[PDB]
Amino acid sequence: DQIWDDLRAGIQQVYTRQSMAKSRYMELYTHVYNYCTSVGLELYKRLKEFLKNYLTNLLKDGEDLMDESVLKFYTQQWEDYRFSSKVLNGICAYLNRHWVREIYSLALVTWRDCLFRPLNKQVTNAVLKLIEKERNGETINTRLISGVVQSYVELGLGPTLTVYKESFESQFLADTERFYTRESTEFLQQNPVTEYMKKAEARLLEEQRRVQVYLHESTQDELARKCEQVLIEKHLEIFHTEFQNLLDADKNEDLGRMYNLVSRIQDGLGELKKLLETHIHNQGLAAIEKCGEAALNDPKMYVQTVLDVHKKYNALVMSAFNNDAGFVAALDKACGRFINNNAVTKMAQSSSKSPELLARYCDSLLKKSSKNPEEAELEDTLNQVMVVFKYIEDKDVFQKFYAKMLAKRLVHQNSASDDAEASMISKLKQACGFEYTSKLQRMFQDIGVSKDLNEQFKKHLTNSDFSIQVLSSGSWPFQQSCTFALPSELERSYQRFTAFYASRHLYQLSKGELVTNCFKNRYTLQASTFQMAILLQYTVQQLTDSTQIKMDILAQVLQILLKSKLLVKNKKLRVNINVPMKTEQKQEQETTHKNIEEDRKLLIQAAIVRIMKMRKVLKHQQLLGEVLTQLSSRFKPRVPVIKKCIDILIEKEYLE
Amino acid sequence: TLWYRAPEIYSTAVDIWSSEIDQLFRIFRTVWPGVTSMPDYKPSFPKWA
Amino acid sequence: WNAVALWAWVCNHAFHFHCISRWLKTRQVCPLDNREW
Amino acid sequence: QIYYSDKYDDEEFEYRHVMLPKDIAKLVPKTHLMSESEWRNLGVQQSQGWVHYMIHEPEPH
Amino acid sequence: YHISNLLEKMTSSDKDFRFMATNDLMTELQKDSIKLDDDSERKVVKMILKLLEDKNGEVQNLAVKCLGPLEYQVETIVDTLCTNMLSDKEQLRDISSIGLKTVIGELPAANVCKKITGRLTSAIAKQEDVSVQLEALDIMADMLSRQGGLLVNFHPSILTCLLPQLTSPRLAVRKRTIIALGHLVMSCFVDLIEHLLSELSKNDSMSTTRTYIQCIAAISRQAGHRIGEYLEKIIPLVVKFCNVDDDELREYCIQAFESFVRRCPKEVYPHVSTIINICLKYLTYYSDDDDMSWKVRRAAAKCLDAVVSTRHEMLPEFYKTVSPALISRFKEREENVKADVFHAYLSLLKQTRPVETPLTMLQSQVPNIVKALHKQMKEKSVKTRQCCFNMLTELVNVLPGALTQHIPVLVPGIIFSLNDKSSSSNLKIDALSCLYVILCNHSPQVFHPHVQALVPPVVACVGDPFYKITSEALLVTQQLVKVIRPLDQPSSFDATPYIKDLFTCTIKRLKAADIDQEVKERAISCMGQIICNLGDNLGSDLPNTLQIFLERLKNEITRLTTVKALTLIAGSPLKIDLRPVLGEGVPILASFLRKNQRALKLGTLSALDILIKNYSDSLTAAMIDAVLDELPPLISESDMHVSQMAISFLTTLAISGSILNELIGLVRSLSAMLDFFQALVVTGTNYMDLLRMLTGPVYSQSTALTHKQSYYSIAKCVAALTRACPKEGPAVVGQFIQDVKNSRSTDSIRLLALLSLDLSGQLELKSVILEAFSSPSEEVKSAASYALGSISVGNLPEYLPLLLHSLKEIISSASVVGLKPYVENIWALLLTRNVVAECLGKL
Amino acid sequence: VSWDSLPDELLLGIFSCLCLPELLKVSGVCKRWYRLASDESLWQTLDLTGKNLHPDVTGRLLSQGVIAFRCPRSFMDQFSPFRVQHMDLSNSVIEVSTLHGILSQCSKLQNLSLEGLRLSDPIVNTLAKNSNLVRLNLSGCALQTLLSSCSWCFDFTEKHVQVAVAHVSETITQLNLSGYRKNLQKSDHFTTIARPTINQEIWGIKCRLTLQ
Amino acid sequence: PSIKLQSSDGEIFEVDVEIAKQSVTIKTMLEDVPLPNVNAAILKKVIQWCTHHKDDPPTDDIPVWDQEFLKVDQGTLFELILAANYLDIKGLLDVTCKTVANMIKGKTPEEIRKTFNEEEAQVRKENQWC
Repeated sequence: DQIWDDLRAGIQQVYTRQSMAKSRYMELYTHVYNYCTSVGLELYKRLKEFLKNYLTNLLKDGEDLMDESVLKFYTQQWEDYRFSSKVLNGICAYLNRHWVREIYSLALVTWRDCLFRPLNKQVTNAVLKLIEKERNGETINTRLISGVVQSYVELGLGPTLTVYKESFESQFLADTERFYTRESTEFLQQNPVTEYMKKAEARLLEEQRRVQVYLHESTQDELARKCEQVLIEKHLEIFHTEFQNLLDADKNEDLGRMYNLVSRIQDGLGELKKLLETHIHNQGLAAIEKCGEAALNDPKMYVQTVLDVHKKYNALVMSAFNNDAGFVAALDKACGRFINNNAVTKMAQSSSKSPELLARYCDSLLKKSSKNPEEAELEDTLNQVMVVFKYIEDKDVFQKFYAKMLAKRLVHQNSASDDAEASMISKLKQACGFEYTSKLQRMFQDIGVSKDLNEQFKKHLTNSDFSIQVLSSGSWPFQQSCTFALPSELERSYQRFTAFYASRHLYQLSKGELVTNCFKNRYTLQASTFQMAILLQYTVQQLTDSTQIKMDILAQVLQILLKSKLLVKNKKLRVNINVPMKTEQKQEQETTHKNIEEDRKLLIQAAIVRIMKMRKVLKHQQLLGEVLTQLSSRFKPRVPVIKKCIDILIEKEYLE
Repeated sequence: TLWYRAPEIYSTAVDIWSSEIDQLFRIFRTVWPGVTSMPDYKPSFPKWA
Repeated sequence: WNAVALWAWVCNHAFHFHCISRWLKTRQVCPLDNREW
Repeated sequence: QIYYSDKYDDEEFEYRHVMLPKDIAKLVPKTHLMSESEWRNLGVQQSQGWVHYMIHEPEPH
Repeated sequence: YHISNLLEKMTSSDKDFRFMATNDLMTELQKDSIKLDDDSERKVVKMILKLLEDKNGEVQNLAVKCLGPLEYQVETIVDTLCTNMLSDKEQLRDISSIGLKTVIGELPAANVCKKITGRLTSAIAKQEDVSVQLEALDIMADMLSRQGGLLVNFHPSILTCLLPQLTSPRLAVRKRTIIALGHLVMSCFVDLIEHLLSELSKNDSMSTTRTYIQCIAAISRQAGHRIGEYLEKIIPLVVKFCNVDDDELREYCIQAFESFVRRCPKEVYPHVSTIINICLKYLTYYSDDDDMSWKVRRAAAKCLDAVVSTRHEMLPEFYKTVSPALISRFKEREENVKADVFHAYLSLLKQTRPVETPLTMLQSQVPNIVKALHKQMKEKSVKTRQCCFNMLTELVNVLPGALTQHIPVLVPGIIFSLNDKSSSSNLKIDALSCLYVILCNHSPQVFHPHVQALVPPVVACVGDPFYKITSEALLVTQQLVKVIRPLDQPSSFDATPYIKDLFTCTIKRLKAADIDQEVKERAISCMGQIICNLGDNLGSDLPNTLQIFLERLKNEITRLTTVKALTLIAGSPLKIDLRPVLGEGVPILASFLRKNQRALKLGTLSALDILIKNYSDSLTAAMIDAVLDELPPLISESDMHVSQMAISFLTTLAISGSILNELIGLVRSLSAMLDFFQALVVTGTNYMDLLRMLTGPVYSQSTALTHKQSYYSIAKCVAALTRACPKEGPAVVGQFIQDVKNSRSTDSIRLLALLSLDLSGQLELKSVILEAFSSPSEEVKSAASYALGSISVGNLPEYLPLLLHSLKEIISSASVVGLKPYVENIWALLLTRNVVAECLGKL
Repeated sequence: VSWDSLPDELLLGIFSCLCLPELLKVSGVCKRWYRLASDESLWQTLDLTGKNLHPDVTGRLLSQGVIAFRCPRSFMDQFSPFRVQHMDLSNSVIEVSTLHGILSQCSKLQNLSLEGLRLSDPIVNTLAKNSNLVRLNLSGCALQTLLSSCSWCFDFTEKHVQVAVAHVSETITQLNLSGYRKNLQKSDHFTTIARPTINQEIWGIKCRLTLQ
Repeated sequence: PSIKLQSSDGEIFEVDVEIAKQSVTIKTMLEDVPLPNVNAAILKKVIQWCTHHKDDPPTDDIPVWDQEFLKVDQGTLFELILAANYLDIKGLLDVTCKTVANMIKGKTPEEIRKTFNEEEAQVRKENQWC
């Protein structure tokens, strides 16, 4: 029936922000009941026309508003209109229930009319101007923008973001690109690059806060991602150029900030690793060159500088770079490259000097002779030496030198604190192979055996600088003794050689007692007692004839004796004059290097014979690879040596 | 009954008479109203002529 | 007088590398230790 | 056991009436019709095809 | 076939064959190797373990490197590994420790650690070979440290297996036992500790071994408030043993140190400290022999530090004691001891600062130490100079103006440090900091004759490539330029010769792009300071510096420093910055609204005050542009306390306040005390604001008393300075008003006598409609300026009524005339509550 | 107490509870009831089995707008497409002429199973009008382009034995193989694949109307 | 929890807002009231019908108790189930439709006029399969 003149005033009043009395409301809803009594598909069109007319009138009311005045119109009206639509929903909820082939949906679609109306452009411009002012620093309330965002999101068929996207997202992002691109250029032109990273981080945090503050979360990713394009990726070249600049000078905090800023992008960390390795290598070589010749003959200085640079870069990578596996791998590779072969090695025409000097540095460090013993700090130095030794490609030289040096040290009573030595040997056993420990533990046990045996001679003397150390010479790295009969003054002591060691079933070390009466004043000097032994005889040339020792070593003894004042006195009785011969050091070093080379040659021969024990006959392409992968732990061989060994084995009729 | 099976199969079963289907098919293989009464009424199996 | 001394075996086994290899090539099974390698 | 029939598909002959075993009855489901040779897994051995157009009228054995 | 072929091929009685079998099985197992048969897994584990102890060492050497993981079967592996270390075989025993260490090093399973610990408890028993003892001790210490909670069951067994071998001949075993015992003590069953404590107490009665005292000291480190009882019995023993002439006395010092720091009630200070002093200077006595004596010295130093860092109630006489004299007697012992002695002295100095007075003692001891310091500047070591500079800065900071006489003998050291050996950046930065702090608080008339020697180094050091060097040198430069021509006093020394160097040095660094932010901030600060101080002479280059300042003002990062510098340029030597030159920048300055950085209006007013030749030019000055941005800045008391006085000043010097109607309207009308009555001078220059304060009677709805009092106050202030007088003011006209239309009319007259500096409702106040506060203020303001009194003669007696409140008012304000009479105050005690004696406390 | 002045949805709710026999008996009462007797909301799952209907009834039911219905074990001896999304004509041979006459045009049948029916070629491709079907048949049924619509044949000849799994869209979940698998070219318990049943509910959609 | 309801005849009822909230028709608008169509007795019946279904969140078997409430006189019955849609509950309408179908089910169409109020042959021929 024609009772349409009652819903009119109802919606007109509900269109206002003032509430409506519930008592009289039955006059409206019940009237809708009359419509569906005694369908029709006629009311939808009439209500659509009414909504269109009301919305057109509302648009005409405030058409001219803009420049923050429109923004107070759309938002102001939408709250009231949404409340009115929600209230009216229940009026025709009956139809909405029984009409499915939508009143709130119709209201939203009609709202789309004013949305796509001239209001769209000016409203979007005002919103973007508000964002721009917020970026500048001026504070503005964010309630109205939240209302506008809710307006843009709600429209649709988070049900659908198509209209919201097409109407706000593209233009917001475009404004962002132009703003950031415009500002970054002259900011970098005038302001320093060091604080650019901090400003970028602060800006990114500001956007990441704004998005939840007064924006839909659906744009969480895109807004961030493209904002990396304008800020970070587009300016990657200047960042790369300045990485070296601000890495040369300690800026570790800036290093961490830069790493955090640049890690967001895809494949951004890779390039900086190259520069890191290059700079580490260059700085290491520069430091080694600055050390120069002094580094070659002074292991302490060279190893100290190497450990200092290693510690500095290790701390830097562990702190700034958050302990990334790629970064530590790059550091390890650079350390290997610039510590295996460097300037100091070039003077020795060999790459084995760097590992060799480490053994001498260790021996000097843990020696109790120089000034004094150090505890609670020597352990850290030993651990750092272990760390730096982990890199060494040629580990055979270190072990070979250390075995001989430890044997020489432990033959005499000279030894540092037992705790540090025990820790060092335990660490070496844990890190190195069994074969070396099987040899070192033999010395460790045999010295205790000798210590226990020492009392036997004293007790035998009682029953019937004096401690005869006895240990089997078969397995230790030493050499034979010279031919020189002991004089009468010392003959009686060794005449009682029989003991458990001998009764049950070497001497080339000049030791003796200091009792001389030839000179007017007596002295007490422990030294190489070859001169002391010769003194028992007494011309200058007469001494050699009676002793008839081999001319080479005897002449060397004479020269070293003449170096002193004994033959042609000191401040105190504490005098040693026990300087080791210079030539013997170089001769022994050359001999041990030759022995190591021979041992490696024999090892590679045995290794090829063993690997072919499982391979009947095969090619050469995989032979070298299998050889290297089976011997990578120790010093790696050289191709010509392998070829010569293979030729010799072929001559041996082993393979084909 | 093995000797004779009622064509319908129960009232007057003996009188009605004169796998059960196989036994009864002898007469049919080598017609009347009320065919669509028992569940056995179906043209899937060959029962013509 | 404090110095170092040593004691060594008696019967012992030792041979040159070339002779060692030649002996290993055919004597690996003839005796059971105490005279080889 | 099985019991072959005399003549049931004279118009198009591929098999005849057969008996039903105790084990075969369990494997014979009502949901799946009597396929010609889909019962080979469930102990089926008879003339080629043996397409059953229907099922037992009174009850299947 | 191939899957299980390796296990069968393993048994070959050959060297190369077994070597290669081990190699390829290990290489294959290194891969993921998915779907391995359980029986095959058992085969491989059994065969690897069986080969573990074969011949041909290389084979077992490679075998022992087997990967830790492939957890039912790992139990068998660990059981086999631990059961071998105690076997008769030597090589197998040695390899068992390595295998156990390798397998147990698989932590990210707890049953495994329980089983291994329970099986390994007994292995510490005395054995002929001590090689495995160290490994067992280390691995057990590792398990105990990593996981101590799960060992709750078998604690006493570990205790009893760990004590007996403490006296093993090998020193390494002893040391490892000390650390293991410390760890197990840290693990804590209260009973566990008592055994150790009593055993060590009894065993130390007669023994020459020093490890007992070492472990006694060590255990207390971890025992937090758990060894208090032991102290009473052990302190005598340690003090007695201190006299023993053992090769090292350090252990007793460490014991006393740790017990003192960790235990609060150690109530015997004098003995330990005295023995520290005795043993501090125990000097006693290349290929020479060892020398560990120095140790004791440093130990003593450290312990001294502890006491001077712990006690906070023993400051008075500590300086008078022999401690500081001994410390300063000989500071030249060797490299290491110097650091610890300097640290102890620094700790004492730090404890001196609160945040016969003790300081006097130090004030008397400053010379000697200074003397002792003067030599150490020549030491080649850098740490010595660093420590000396740290001590000097701490001494200067703790008490101001301590080194007011020895500057001539101290400056040479600083200049030497700055001049040479520039490689050590720490030395240079510390020296510059020391120079800045010593120059911070001293009379200007001390550094004069040394300026000629100090300026060059600094000006040469400003250009150092290292940025921290400049970041410390520019502050010293600012202090120096400040200490040349102080404004308070006249400086005889001429400043012209040296200002050129400073000006050029700072200006060169001011303009650049590779400089740091802090360096730029401090450079602009120093430039502003120098320009304000002695910019008159440097007038030739002034315009370019001002232009650079204007250019730098734009940068967002550097705004506060430039604003502070511009504000600071207000010295008595009027700094003429040409009026247009500041004019083009004034619009930029006024545009600032950056989130609560309001040094803005604290500098604009100074700039327009010192230079006021032209300020009313609206196009290029304030009163139109700056005023437009004054609405938000008058809304919240804190910032508006300063905002309002801006308009106050603008009104006086002027066209004064031509367009401020909106500002005045908004300013009208919670507020704690902020009053702008002194700022209401617009009336004098232009009752201009008549109704703004008399709006009460017409408009009174939604009003707060806090603002009503201010309204009455401003009415009084407007009546303060004008042709009108209080006798004809708003209160005067409304003299007798009993038909008040509303409460606002009553509040208007509530404070009527305030307009002072008897004819209205003359004594009708106590007939209060609601109440009254200070209406009878005529007496107070009339006693002093006018005659002695107007109504005080018959004030109280006429009206018996709670009118005693007025009493507290009459004597509150003035005291010169407050009590010439003394009758009513004393002759009557006023019977009415404490209000009677509200003012009696302070008449 | 008049019962002739009620809305339409109320009568729909009344009818929604009725079963088949009672509903069809109530179909004719008065003119008003006749219009609401046949409505879209009513007929959505209609399963009559073994009723050997006549073409007029099925034509009317299809034209009435039956959303989806199955019809197993029903023999038939004796256009405007409707939403018949689910269909089941299995193991019940019917006259090919009538099948072509009525099944000439179907707009969309998401489920169309014809299991055990002899129809020749000229009408097999006419199903291409369907938007897309995801169900096939293997019970004795253009040869290659039919399955392109969506992306045990004794009479089947040898040529198209290898065509199926050689050059055809394979996005379908599965392609059942049986009987013809042995003869399939190489160059190219129970089974519950491509079947309607594994409880009158069929194809996973409950039959809201079953005669039984 | 006190809302006043008025019927057409003019009687005021009070119900705490825990049971009348079930009827969505009256609840939807109350979120943001003299009902003219409903009768006072029917209003009482609908108000009291919510006694059992408080705990339960919002042909075939139905609750046995419901029969006593559904065994109601025709005079009140027709008014109740013709005005229910105004304040129908999601369960009340379902049970109503079920019971009315149950009355209709099993009867004879030719005599349906006795209860509620050429073409017969054509209708029968239209659907003869059943």
